[PDB]
Amino acid sequence: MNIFEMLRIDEGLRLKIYKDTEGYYTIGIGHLLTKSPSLNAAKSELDKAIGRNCNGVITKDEAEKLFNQDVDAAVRGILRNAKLKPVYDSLDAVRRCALINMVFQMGETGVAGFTNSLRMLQQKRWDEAAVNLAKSRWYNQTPNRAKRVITTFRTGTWDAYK
Ligand SMILES: [Cl-]
Ligand SMILES: [Cl-]
Repeated sequence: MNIFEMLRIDEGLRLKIYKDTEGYYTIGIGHLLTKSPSLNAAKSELDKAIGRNCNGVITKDEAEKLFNQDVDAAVRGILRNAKLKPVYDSLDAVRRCALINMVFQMGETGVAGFTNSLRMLQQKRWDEAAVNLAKSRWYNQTPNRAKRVITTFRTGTWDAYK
């Protein structure tokens, strides 16, 4: 398993504009288009992102391209972030994937807000961090996905995804 297959399981793939769990306009493999209510604002962002008139629909290839950009940007963002970088550097390969997953879903800023959990992961207190991560809106809002990420941090294996 790798970051790509993990995220593909969590986000799914959709070739037409859709609303995410928060009601925002999205397309492909979890690529947020806009927090705006307007479907037109979404269609505009989409065409800007793809470089063609899409009319709310893209191809598999286009979806995978946005996905590659997004994963790269998530990684680069962690590496540039003063709060995230030290955590990432301290972790093993599997756990690294779990932090990238959180970042892709909630943004660098959002994850950087999990101060206590971050400190516990850095210290390698697996069980404690798992319990702390579950005390969040994130967990209450998307519990199945959260549980999968959480187990990954707890165990350092891919069992939740197998
Ligand atoms: Cl809570
Ligand atoms: Cl969920």
